[PDB]
Amino acid sequence: HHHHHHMVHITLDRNTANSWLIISKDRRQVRMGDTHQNVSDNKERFSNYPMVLGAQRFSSGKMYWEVDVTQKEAWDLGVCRDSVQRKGQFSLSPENGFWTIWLWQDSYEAGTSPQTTLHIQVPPCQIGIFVDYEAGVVSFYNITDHGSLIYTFSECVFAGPLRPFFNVGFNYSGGNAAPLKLCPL
Ligand SMILES: CC(C)C(=O)Nc1cccc(C(N)=O)c1
Repeated sequence: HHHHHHMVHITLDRNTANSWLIISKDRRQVRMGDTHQNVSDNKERFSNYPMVLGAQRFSSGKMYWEVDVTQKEAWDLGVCRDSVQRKGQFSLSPENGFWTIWLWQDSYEAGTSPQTTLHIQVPPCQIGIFVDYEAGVVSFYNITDHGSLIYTFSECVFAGPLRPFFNVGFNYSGGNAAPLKLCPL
């Protein structure tokens, strides 16, 4: 792909984080802690899942960023509306304001309703995410496989400002402790 010149510097918003997440000083990495991280509760925090938002809000233009997923067993990545539900149980779908892909149990899937099987021959260590606000497009790229396309959501109805979206996943297995990292430009 040729989207690299739309690169944006994403940072994580501590206030939106599930209370078990540990965000690095530079706000560029996040991992699951083994306990509550001693923060107060607030209406922005995702309560049920290990999720956090980027601080940046997008309402126009073309944006690109990259995320490192090395050695993780489970994660979700993409964008979401600023006004997505934070509390309780919900599914990741465009109807609920999410445009995402994930890894779960050795398979990759796009967060459509119902979910769509992805076809990835080279398991990615870094994911590229491209948003074209005006066109209504969110695309995902396999940086480990020379930028090959993973999935395109088209005809997106964003219906609000967008934020970068992250889920580090649970670590019930002891094999999913590794962080998500925002990769340098
Ligand atoms: C920051 C203060 C003013 C607040 O709102 N707290 C709070 C904490 C947990 C749940 C809720 C809630 N869901 O009402 C509200």
